Amino acid sequence: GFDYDVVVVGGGFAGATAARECGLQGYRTLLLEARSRLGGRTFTSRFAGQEIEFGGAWVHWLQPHVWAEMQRYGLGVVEDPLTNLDKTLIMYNDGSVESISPDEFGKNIRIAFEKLCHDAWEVFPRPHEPMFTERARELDKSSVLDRIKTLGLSRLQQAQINSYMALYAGETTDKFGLPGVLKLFACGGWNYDAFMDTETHYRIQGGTIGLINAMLTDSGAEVRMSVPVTAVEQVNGGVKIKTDDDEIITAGVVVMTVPLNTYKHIGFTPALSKGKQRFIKEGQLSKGAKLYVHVKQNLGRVFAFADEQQPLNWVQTHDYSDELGTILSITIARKETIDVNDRDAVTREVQKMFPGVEVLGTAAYDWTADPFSLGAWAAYGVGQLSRLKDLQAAEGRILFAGAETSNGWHAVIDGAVESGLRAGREVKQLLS
Ligand SMILES: Cc1cc2nc3c(=O)[nH]c(=O)nc-3n(C[C@H](O)[C@H](O)[C@H](O)COP(=O)(O)OP(=O)(O)OC[C@H]3O[C@@H](n4cnc5c(N)ncnc54)[C@H](O)[C@@H]3O)c2cc1C
Ligand SMILES: CN1CCC[C@H]1c1cccnc1
Repeated sequence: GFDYDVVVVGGGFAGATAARECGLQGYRTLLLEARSRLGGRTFTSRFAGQEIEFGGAWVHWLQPHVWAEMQRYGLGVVEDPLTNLDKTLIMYNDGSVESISPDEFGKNIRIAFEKLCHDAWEVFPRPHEPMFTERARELDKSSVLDRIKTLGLSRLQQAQINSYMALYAGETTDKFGLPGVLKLFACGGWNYDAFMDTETHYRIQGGTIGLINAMLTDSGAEVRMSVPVTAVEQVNGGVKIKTDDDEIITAGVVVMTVPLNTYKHIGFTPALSKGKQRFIKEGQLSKGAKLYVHVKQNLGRVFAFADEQQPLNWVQTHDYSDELGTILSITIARKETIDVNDRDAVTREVQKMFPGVEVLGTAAYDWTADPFSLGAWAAYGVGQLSRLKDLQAAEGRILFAGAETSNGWHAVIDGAVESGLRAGREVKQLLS
């Protein structure tokens, strides 16, 4: 008799949902978390006196799985105001910064987006079966820049949507797969307004950590923190999991939910399938990071795009007041473009967009540097989505979940919740 029935690896949303599924089944469930905190690529902290989100935290009811979880646990929405900006700006790869006044900005970006996903519906009638139509399979041969070039856009709108998709790719759009973007838009209802409503509009009452804690308290599982898994060995119709302090924990099955980019630091015995190995060594493309700045001046509601060779690719105002000053929430698609390491560099680069600003405070998360994320959100490279199956397939008594392994909203929390549900299904399968 092994130590536990099931061992979940990773205290993210995927792992939390899997642990809940298997605990409600009455299995002896243990969850191991490398970091000293739960939530994984979601993390609520505080800066300059207020609550902030260094990772994922915005959800929507058009996302079925996490919304069902919120319903089950009674978690309401918290709406961030995103109405009538005071200044919308677009910075180009050459450093040019032009202030467009909102409505024109918004409608030209709508044009660029809709023409980018012109064939979304036909290519993806079933967003949850990404490669149902094989025309999506053939489009996975293409980049998103490949179609951006063939859509004949404005220079303004080309810059807009290319910075958008560089954010979504955590990379340069030349490496960004096309079918992933099209499928994500499909899941959103093939509609620009509805899909955009699921961007940075609604957060979870009590926070992503609130939902994580609800799921974990419910599951009844044992949660160990600051316990990294370094190796897994399938033996004896079960599995042995090795921690970084060389302790062995036996289980009937293990559900791996740690990000793809980190699989390279876990040794599997015997070796995983060849497609799984290829995926593990490729990983995914996103190299983003989160950054909050706080400057003396009040700049009101503000939004700003920046294309892929500028650093502060996504910028919006978190809060504003004549006395407090201004707080800038910012997402960077690639950490090699700006090192939030440097308050000098952050001040320089934000002054390039809001000339004459006094930087009071800085707070940053470099997800690319974190050993247990080695990247940000899921972002498929060219040709990856079409073989997603290899990453999903269970290998013996080893089950694989995680946002990157989901079929629907792969680039956000919902993908992780769906991963966990599927993992629980497979666990029930192999333990009944
Ligand atoms: C800046 C940013 C903004 C985002 N915005 C949103 C958003 O607004 N809305 C949204 O829905 N999603 C958003 N996303 C996506 C989102 O936060 C993630 O997709 C989601 O958390 C995926 O969860 P996961 O379980 O699949 O993986 P993770 O949450 O990363 O879970 C992996 C866990 O495994 C652990 N781990 C790794 N290696 C080991 C090991 N060897 N042993 C033990 N444990 C290990 C890690 O510590 C981590 O806790 C955002 C992400 C980022 C980074
Ligand atoms: C949650 N999204 C998934 C793709 C990129 C990420 C995102 C969206 C908006 C602002 N910052 C990050």
